[PDB]
Amino acid sequence: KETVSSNSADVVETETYQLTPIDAPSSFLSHSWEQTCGTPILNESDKQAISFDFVAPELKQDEKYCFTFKGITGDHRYITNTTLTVVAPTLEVYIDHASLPSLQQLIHIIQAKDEYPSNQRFVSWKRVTVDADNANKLNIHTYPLKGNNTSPEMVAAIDEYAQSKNRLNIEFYTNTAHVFNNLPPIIQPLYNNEKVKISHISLYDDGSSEYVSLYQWKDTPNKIETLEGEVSLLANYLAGTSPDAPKGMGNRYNWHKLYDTDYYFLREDYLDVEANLHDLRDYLGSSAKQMPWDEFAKLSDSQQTLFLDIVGFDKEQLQQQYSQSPLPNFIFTGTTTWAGGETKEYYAQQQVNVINNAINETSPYYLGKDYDLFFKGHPAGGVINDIILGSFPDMINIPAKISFEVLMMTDMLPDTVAGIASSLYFTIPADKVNFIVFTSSDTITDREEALKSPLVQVMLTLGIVKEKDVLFWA
Ligand SMILES: [Ca+2]
Repeated sequence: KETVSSNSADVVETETYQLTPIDAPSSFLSHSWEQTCGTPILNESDKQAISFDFVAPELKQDEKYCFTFKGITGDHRYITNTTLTVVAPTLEVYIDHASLPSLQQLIHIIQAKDEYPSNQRFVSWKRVTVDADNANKLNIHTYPLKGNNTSPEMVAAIDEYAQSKNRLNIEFYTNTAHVFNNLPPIIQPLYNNEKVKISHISLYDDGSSEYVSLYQWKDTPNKIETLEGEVSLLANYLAGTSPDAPKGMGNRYNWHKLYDTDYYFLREDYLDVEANLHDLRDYLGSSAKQMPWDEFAKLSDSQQTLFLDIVGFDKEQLQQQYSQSPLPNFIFTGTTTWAGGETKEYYAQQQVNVINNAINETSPYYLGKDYDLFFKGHPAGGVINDIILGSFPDMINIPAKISFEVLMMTDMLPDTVAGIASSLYFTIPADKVNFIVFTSSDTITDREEALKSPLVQVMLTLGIVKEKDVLFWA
């Protein structure tokens, strides 16, 4: 009667792995450990041990070590084959000032803590706060940003961490639009150090901003040729052999030419539907990826609870509120103020008028059916929020501290969304966008100027809205 068990594991340099039989009895007529590959490391005494410690050495490169345990009872032979790979430590570095990249990164961290329990994480987020308990649960050390970008504090901490290791891999996670502001200050002083490798870069769209920039860039003559030409410009800048850096797209969409890089697109299909971006689609190739929305649902219940706790979203309360009335649910997107020099009771009153129109059956912009009212005012809306809320007794408030990206990622979008237009709509599925309202600004003074604005043009191309869905409110 024969049993063979096999397994494999990565062991970080200087850490310990206990070699042991897999699912075997605790005693044997005879037994032995053998090493079958890798630099000899097995102690003589351990050959007759049942379990013993493998302490990963510090090496010039990764190396696998194979061990076989053979154990014999009177009716059964047990074999365990364990292959251990000694690997460099990995430092994960997270830098973001916006919401969506930080939220995506947080999900990744929750996953990676379980899959890679030895990895240290350095985190600089502006809009996501991790308290001490959660930071320790996730092996996070937090560092401030300098304004919106990488701080000297973080640069120094990374330098010190690297100096402390025999070898090191660094993974970067940051936002696409400002990757050039965030990563070179870390890469440059490390560049000359052969023991430090940038093993991966994950870039995440912040929101509509990357799409406005692509829209404004798509008709640039010779744009891919210029992009190609600036690879060396980026490279020499990182290498410290030139003080000159690429400007524009060349410092954003060339990273995959130099490092293993993923670009997570909020709307990757923009690269398909906009014909003048087919050349960028081709240039990015497999490095362009679709940002996922369902990873939260694939987390465990406790992992989900941790996420929700960190972002401060009482999901169950909102689900209860959605279910209070059996009517489908409508979220009105509120704003603070706009142009006109107006009083605050006007900006609130105008928003009240929009909502009134939405729920008025005789209005041409009627939502279409009876909905329960919900309100998401601007995080700094203040008494405007209070005035608007007080005008609709049954309307349920959704705390402004709770970003719209959180709703989408936790599958908590309502049945329909409408109100004052902003970048949040870029994030919502088309069948859930009822209408968006533009107000007077420095650049928008009537409906026609709203429709021609870059943001709307991209949303029209992506089919998020149709022109009829775009309204103007002086
Ligand atoms: Ca309801």
